[PDB]
Amino acid sequence: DIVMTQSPDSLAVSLGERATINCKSSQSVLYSSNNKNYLTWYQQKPGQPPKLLIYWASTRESGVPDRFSGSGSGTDFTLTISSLQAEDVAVYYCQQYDNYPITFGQGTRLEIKRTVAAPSVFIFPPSDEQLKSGTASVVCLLNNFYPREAKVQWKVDNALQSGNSQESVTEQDSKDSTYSLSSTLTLSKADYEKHKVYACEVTHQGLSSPVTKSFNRGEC
Amino acid sequence: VQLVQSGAEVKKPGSSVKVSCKASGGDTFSNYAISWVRQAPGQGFEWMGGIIPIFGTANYAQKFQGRVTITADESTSTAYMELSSLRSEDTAVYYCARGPEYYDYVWGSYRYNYFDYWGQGTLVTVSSGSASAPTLFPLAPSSKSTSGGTAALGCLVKDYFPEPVTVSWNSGALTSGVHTFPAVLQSSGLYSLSSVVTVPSSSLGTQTYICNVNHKPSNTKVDKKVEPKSC
Repeated sequence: DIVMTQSPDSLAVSLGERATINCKSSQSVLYSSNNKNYLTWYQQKPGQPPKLLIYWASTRESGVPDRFSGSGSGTDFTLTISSLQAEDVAVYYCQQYDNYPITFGQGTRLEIKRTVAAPSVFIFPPSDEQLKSGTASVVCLLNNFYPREAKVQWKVDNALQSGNSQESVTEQDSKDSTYSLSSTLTLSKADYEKHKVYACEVTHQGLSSPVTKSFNRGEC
Repeated sequence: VQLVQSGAEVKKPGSSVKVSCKASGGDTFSNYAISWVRQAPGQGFEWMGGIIPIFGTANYAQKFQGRVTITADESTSTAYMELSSLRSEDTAVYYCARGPEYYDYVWGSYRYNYFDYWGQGTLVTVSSGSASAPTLFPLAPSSKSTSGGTAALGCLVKDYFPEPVTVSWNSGALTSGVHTFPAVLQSSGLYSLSSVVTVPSSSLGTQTYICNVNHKPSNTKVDKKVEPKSC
């Protein structure tokens, strides 16, 4: 079977600049009968199915912007996106259909660069409904920041927490090229009610010093 | 051209699943091929097979041959992929995809090529765990979630199994500023995620905000109102 290998696995490119993704096949995917490379490119956004961009290595599908171009022959192929736009954030895949089984490359994620954006930081105490059930989830939201690196630390009565929080980050947003992050601290009801001050401390390139959001259990 | 698949399911190891894909505007069932491709969570793609509906002939990847059947019903423009003796490793989003055919002058046959339309996908989870509905808890807007003229509020979507959930706000009327985070599988064997939205803080006393969650694997839908904190 033909192994499809993409390079790089991820890249970050500035808007209006060129993005180049490579795909190499373990053997030739040139079909002699019509002298076409049976090589296709797809774009996939999160939660969405793949969308066809290019087939026969270099023919654009109708509706696809002309900033997308494919080139290569035989075993070495390239997808070039010129004048990159925000809506081009996605994972790109190559696929061959010369040989059965049809096979795909492993994807290349494309992200975009932008200026630093500090997070807006928000905190949510657990609901009384959840506490009644025996557990407290405390949520610290870091909204719309860039770059993706951030430090997030929980303090409970000023004690740094370890091993009891969970961080989830969104994929980069097309509308403003930012990320958002949720940090959820999980405590039993009994531990939640032993302490009063709940704080999440966020450090980020866009913050001139770390930001703390906190609340006092029980207070307005 | 539209390809609509059946919903997400949990299946026990050793069982079989049948996924459907209905095409609507047929040109598709008369002149095209329909393939099935799967994508394990967090990974790439594996072709399982395809069929050319007007001929009834179907090819399959070696690794599925014997265990997979692809059929197509021209009177309902619906194609199906049945996969049997399910194993953990069969957990994936299964896609149907349409594409044109070319003729191979050496084989003397029509063959599959590129896919031009994909369906939305069907997440099939193979697990001995039972499905479980989510519980929705509010992330109430308050002084600690407001800045300038903006407030954040949200929905904690807790303790469900397996993936996926769909989360909407106000029956899909509210889409701007929404972030639904990727679920994390908890030590308990259950998933949780939050969904949040930023809105004008001036709206909080007058606009209702409801979190709508659909969990197809447990056949549950939940709606929860999220109201501002009141002291």
